Amino acid sequence: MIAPMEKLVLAGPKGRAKELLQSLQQAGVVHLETLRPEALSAYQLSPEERAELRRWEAVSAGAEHTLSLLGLEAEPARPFPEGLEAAEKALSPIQAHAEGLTRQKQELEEELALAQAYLEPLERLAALAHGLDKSPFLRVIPFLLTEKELPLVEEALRKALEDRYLLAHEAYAGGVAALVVVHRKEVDQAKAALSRAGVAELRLPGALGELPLSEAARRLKERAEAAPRELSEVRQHLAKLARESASTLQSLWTRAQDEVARLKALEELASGRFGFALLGYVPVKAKPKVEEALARHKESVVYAFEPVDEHHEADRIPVVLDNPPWAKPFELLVSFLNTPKYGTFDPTPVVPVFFPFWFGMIVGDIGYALLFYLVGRWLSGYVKRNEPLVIDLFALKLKPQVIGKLVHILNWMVFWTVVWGVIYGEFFGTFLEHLGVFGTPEHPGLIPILIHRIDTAKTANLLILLSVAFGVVLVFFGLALRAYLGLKHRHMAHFWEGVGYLGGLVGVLALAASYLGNLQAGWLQGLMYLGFGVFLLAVLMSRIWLMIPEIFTQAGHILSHIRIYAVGAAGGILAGLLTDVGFALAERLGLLGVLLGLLVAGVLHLLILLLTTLGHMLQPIRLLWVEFFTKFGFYEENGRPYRPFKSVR
Amino acid sequence: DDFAYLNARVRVRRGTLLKESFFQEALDLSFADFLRLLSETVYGGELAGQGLPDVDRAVLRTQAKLVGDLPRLVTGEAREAVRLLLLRNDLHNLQALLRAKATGRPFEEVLLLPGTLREEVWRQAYEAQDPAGMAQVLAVPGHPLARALRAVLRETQDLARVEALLAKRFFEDVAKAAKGLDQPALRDYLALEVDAENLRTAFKLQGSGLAPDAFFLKGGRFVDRVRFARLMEGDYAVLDELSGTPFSGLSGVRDLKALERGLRCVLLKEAKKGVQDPLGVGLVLAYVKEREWEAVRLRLLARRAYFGLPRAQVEEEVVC
Amino acid sequence: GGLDRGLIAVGMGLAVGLAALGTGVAQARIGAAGVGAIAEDRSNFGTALIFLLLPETLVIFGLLIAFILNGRL
Amino acid sequence: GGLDRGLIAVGMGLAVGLAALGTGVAQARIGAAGVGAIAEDRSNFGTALIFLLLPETLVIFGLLIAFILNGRL
Amino acid sequence: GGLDRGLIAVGMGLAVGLAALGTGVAQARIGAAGVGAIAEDRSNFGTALIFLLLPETLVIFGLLIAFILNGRL
Amino acid sequence: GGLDRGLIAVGMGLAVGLAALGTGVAQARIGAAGVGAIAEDRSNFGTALIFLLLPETLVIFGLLIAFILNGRL
Amino acid sequence: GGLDRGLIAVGMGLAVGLAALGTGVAQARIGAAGVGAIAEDRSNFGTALIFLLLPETLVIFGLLIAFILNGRL
Amino acid sequence: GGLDRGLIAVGMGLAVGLAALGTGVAQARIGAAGVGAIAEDRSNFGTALIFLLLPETLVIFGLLIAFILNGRL
Amino acid sequence: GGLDRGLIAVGMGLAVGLAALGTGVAQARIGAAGVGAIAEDRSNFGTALIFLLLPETLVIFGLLIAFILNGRL
Amino acid sequence: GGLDRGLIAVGMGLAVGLAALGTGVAQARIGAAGVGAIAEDRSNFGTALIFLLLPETLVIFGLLIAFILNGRL
Amino acid sequence: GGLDRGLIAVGMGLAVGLAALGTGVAQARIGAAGVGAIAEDRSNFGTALIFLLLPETLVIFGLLIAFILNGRL
Amino acid sequence: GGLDRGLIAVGMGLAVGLAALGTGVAQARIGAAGVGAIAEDRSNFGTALIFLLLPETLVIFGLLIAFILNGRL
Amino acid sequence: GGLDRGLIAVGMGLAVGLAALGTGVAQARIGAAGVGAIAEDRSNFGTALIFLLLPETLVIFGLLIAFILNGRL
Amino acid sequence: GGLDRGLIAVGMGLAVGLAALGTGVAQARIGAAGVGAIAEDRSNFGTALIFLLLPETLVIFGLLIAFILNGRL
Repeated sequence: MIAPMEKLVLAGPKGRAKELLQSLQQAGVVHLETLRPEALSAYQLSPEERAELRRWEAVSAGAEHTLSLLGLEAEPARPFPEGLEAAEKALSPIQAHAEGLTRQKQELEEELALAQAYLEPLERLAALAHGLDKSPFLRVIPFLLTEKELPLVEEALRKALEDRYLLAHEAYAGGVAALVVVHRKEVDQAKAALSRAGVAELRLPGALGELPLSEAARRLKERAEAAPRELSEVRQHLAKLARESASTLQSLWTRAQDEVARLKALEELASGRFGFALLGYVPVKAKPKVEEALARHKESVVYAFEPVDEHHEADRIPVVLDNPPWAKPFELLVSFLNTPKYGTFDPTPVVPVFFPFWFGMIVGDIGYALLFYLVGRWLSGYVKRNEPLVIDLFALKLKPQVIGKLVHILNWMVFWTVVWGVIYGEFFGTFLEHLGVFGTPEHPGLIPILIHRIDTAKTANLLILLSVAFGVVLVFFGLALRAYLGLKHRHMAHFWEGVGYLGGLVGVLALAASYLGNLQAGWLQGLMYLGFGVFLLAVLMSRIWLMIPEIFTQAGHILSHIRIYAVGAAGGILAGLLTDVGFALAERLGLLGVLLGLLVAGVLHLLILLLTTLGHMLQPIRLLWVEFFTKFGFYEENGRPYRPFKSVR
Repeated sequence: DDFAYLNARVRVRRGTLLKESFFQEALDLSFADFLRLLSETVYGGELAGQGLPDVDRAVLRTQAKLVGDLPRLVTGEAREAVRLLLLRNDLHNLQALLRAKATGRPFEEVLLLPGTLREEVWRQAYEAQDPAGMAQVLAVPGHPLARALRAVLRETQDLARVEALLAKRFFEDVAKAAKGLDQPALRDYLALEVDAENLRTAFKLQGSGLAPDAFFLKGGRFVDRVRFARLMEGDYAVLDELSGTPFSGLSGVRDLKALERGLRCVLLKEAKKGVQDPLGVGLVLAYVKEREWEAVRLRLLARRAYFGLPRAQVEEEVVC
Repeated sequence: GGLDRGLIAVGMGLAVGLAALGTGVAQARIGAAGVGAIAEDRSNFGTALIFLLLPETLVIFGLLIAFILNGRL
Repeated sequence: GGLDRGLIAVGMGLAVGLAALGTGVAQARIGAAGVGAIAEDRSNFGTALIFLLLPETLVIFGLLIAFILNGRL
Repeated sequence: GGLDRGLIAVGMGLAVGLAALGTGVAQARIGAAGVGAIAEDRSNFGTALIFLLLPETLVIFGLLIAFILNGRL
Repeated sequence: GGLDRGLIAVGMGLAVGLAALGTGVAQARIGAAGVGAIAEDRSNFGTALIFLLLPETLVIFGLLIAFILNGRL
Repeated sequence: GGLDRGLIAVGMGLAVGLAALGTGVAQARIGAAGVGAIAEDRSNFGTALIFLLLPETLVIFGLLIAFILNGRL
Repeated sequence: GGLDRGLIAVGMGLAVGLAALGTGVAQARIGAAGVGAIAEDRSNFGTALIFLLLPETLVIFGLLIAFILNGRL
Repeated sequence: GGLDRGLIAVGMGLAVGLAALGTGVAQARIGAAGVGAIAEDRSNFGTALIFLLLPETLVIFGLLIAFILNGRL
Repeated sequence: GGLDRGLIAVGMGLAVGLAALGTGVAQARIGAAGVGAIAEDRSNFGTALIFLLLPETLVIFGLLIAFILNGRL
Repeated sequence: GGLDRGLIAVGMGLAVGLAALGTGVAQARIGAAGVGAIAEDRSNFGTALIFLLLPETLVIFGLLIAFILNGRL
Repeated sequence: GGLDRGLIAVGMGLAVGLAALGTGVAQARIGAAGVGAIAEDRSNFGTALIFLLLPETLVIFGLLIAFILNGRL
Repeated sequence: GGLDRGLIAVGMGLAVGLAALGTGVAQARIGAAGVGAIAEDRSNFGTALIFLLLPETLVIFGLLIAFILNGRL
Repeated sequence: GGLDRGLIAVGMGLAVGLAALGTGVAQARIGAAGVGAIAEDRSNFGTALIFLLLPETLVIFGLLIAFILNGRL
């Protein structure tokens, strides 16, 4: 349940408080309140403190950036045990080396890309420009164009002086190797005209379009030749540097983040002349974790562990789940919705009780359960190796903690999902249709397939009755808890609404079980009249004009529990039919392609399992989180998370 | 998400408009006459005092009140379509914040023009320690600004390269998004806007030697890469070649001012042709564009009447 | 009387009902647009009503067919 | 036989149901527009009511045909 | 007689009803656009009415087949 | 007898169902506009509610006809 | 005849009705777009009518089948 | 018996099903608008449900007709 | 047979009518897009009709099947 | 046996199916809106699910009527 | 003879008609997209025609089934 | 014997089919919005699937009644 | 050899027809999006083809069931 | 077989066809969004398929019910 907590009040010398905060941060939990409006100073940081914060922030930023450049991860590690100056003097060389290596790698890679971008055009241009690279009147101009539509530019060329500067594709089969060489700027005017008529200029960026043709091509080829070795050396040096500096960089990152957190926290204190004070909240069970640290304060600070506020106007009080080991691994399935207000109930324990049993009722195939056990074996082995489950396809980053929690949940599910299966036959699908170890009065076996689910006409009434019964239980418990919480928080309107809802539902259920069910309503007429009267009395005495439509909606939420029976029956019937067809095809037909029949049955069962397990798992939790939690409040008021103070890594 | 619900309200609001007589009668009045007439009109609801700053602030506030309510009061695909009408102010505010962060100026100096996002989001985005964090703070479910910021974020950090690629990618992404929904008029207006923006950018970068392909935008239909290269490289007859396209009157013009006036007239006409879909987005487009033109003309006439410019220099700006 | 009369009644009902559904389908969009225009200016109601009252032809013709069937049955 | 009045009933049922569907199909748009206009200016409600009350003239005919068919039952 | 007359009547009613539904569906959007145009410019009164009254041919054809069948029965 | 009651029951059921469908079709758009206007400003709640309730007169008319037929049963 | 005649009439009514619905479904959108274009530029009226009257071929193709079936009476 | 039972069953089933479809059709739009408004501001969750629940009367009436039919059966 | 002819009539009518509805559904959107492009540039009026008459093979096949059936009568 | 049970089974199937389609139509739009709001802010999943799973009451009531019919048969 | 021939005919008719409606429904949107893309860039007609002529497999399969039924007849 | 088995088969088919159509109708829009959001950010791949597999309850809640009838046959 | 040989045909026809209608309703949006993307870039034609020709699985399954029933006949 | 062997086929067809229609209506919008996103980035093909191919469950269930009925008759 939502853990009880108390406001720790503490105060001391304005100088000793800078180390008291360090001790508390290196200690356990405390959610620090803002504390500033206390008829006292807002404890604003000193100018040298502000400068210290900036230096540490720079250290953190540089460490993160250098780690990213080296490719290493940002995960914490052992702290950096150095001052600000030492940390800066350690981070500077690595940052410098990484910057230089990155610049060198970018230069080498860009040079390689540029050289390979125009290799064949450069070869063709070197071929054509064998005698007009440097000319007095005018120089040859290259033209890298598309396929040999060169007549398009030759139109404007012939409109100009065709008596010189003939252009055609000679090499570079990737395109037309165009270029023109002529005296005077008549070639330039022809180049403009050919651009108008369709032509492009081969002025590649850099030395390619800015140096003499042959020498530039030779330099480009030399750069393309030498770039491999430089790139390899740069990559090797960068990788080695990263491998050497990763641990130090992580230590620096942890130290910097811790120090910056401590400073920004120091900005939250209350203050006065020679004094500092705090007013954070800590869980009542966690008291010795703070006390065994804040006992050794320099002045032996006040450390007044004062009470919680009551439920009276304490919505700012932090909340944490505080559940026993049985229920905690299942808290993942319930944390994703709104947090509790403060004094309102925690639904965490209900789920481990009521979800796996419902799931086992939903799925009963012994073979499917064995398959689930094997999958759990794989996942648990992977978690045991501590290697996180990375599945990039669906963006899965399951850390080992989540893997372990899910493994525990799956084991507790498989227990009931096999027990209820063996309590209803349907082993490995419909294996009794080939060998009836489970059996029934149509063909008796080694053991009774009690409450057979395949035979719809027999057990349907029983299963539907059981489903609606469990639903009535859950909805009644939810309404009761709402009534109790409305009484405790002294919400008379809430208590009246809850009582009226329960009474009206009882009255409707009584009238229903009389009319729509069996006869002999002698012991039920009084209950029905009482329920209707209670509903009317509560509505009148609460004046909320609560919708009898809302009562009907609650009735629907009660009736919705039949979904368990429905889904279970559909899954069982489909699996049984598939297994029967497979057994028939394999043994009853041919009897030599038994391998083919078994393979077909296995493939069909596997496909059905893969396409239906998601809904099978989702339906129980849907019922829980849509009906019970909605009834018990638990989707309003939103709460306040219990953020502790610091202690990273 | 019912266009009829929005369109009836927009019809009432467009019925609350200032006639061409207001623009013609103020066209020969002093700043005090423009103030008194403005105060008597609905545009003078929030007109506080006197002076060009007061006129400008009042125009901004009235326009925000009566045109900034469009993305709210409508949801679903109706919202997803009407949101790609009023996005230029958001683009400008994000660009201004990016430039201020890049240079180093305080986040309390920018103007923070009223747009489609949240003002608190704009303020908090400046304090983001990474451009990715700024994008996330500015991220919305389906904002083209957020999508384009993510796209440009795959190119560079907070630099001029990111600043330019962001504008180019936002224009292209708005074009694509408008093409990705089945609204007859929105696709046409967005395509005409893309073509006009490409032509105006080509004219602005005239003689700069920049690569026409690299400066080009895609999405329009009244221009091509060849025409972009021609116009950028100085062939001021390319604008004479684009005849037949909706932007055909811009043949023989070679000045930036004339080109801007022509493109404004063409786009205003195309947006005023959207009044033919009374139960579509077209009436919304007509109301928005007419409101913007009214604001521009009002501000120009009020500045002329305030700073004492001559009549002949402003009358040519109320042509459309 | 008889199955003949019963089937005739079913037919008459189907005709009148389908005609009314068609007239309604038209009047929906026509009324929405006319409401918008009259909101923009009340001066155009002489066109809005004069355009929304036209689709009564569908239901009137359906009523004619139904009354003819009633007479014959 | 008894199929006479049985089918005569389904006829009036189809008539009334289809007329109500049509009036509802009109009243959706012709009322959403009126709600918008009333929100923009409360003085638009007066015309909005006359706009949303006209589409009753189809259900007010389907009822008449159903009444006649019931009368002949 | 009996089933013959009843089924003929049902056929006639269905034919007329479905034709009227088609006419109404077309007239909806056509009249919406016309109401818009006539609000934009008073000179569109002729063109809008001429475009909207055109799809009544569906109703004419449906009622013609209905009258022929009624004469047959 | 045989069909003489069952077909009347079917007629009543179809009538109620189609009239409820019509009233829901109306209520969808008229409810959406009401919710939007109220969320924008809480001053239009009364007019928004009256514009929601009026088209329920379609389902009120439809259930009267079904009751009349059932009483005839 | 008595048995085949009614089913023939039902088939004819179904054919005519479905073809009229198809023609209305086509003529709604094409007629709306045409009104819009003609309002934008009065030099497209010919292209509007030469598009709008095109799918009226569907109702003629259906009414031919109806006439053939009625001839087989 | 015989048909007199099955026809009443079909009538009841059709009535309940069509009322459910009507309620669903209205609830889609009303609930979408309410979800949008509540996500805009959490102070509208009153007038969200206080209007999203009103269309349930259109299913209550259908359930009442179903109960009356089951009583007479 | 007495009923074979009538059921053949119903089958032929259903085939022709459903084909006419399918062709009408395609030709609505295709013609709308076409009557846009040919208003934006009159050179598009060659591609528009060449796309708008393309789908009528559906109605052609439907009439072929219906003619085969009505021949086998 | 025979029709006496078949025409109850058909009614139960119709009730269940129509309720299911009604719930699906009600849930599509609300589900889309909820997905949008949850994507915008992951703190609205509570209201999103509460509004999305509400219309299952329709399918619940339909299944109740189906089970009552199956009991009556 | 008997009614087997007529029932087989109705089955073939429904098969061809429903497949035709499916092909038309696909072709509407596919053709609108094609008539946009080719009008924007006339080079893409060679692909737009393919993507608007692919939905003919529906009618091909429907006619195959109808031909099998006719051959059985 | 009798038509009991056939009518039970028809009821089962109608229930399963209508439930499948409803589940598809909801899953369409839900999955579209989910695909869009997951494309925008590949971290909502959980919430998208969670809110998309929820509507599949209608298919199972129909197949239940279908299997009950199959047992009773 | 009674009506069974005909009801089998009606079932086969309905199966193939509705399967084709579903495949068409899918291919509409799938192919419109595919055409848009291929017009944006001619490279994506392979993905467009895969997405547009995937939903033929439903039609193939429908033809499989129809052939099973026909071969049983 | 008599009426049983006949109407069992009608049930099987009405199941498979309606399931196919549901699967198509579900897969349409999802496939459109998937094609759009895959065009936006040529890496999300897996995440697009993992939501386009999920709604095949409805068609699989339809085929299951159909095969069960075929085995039972």
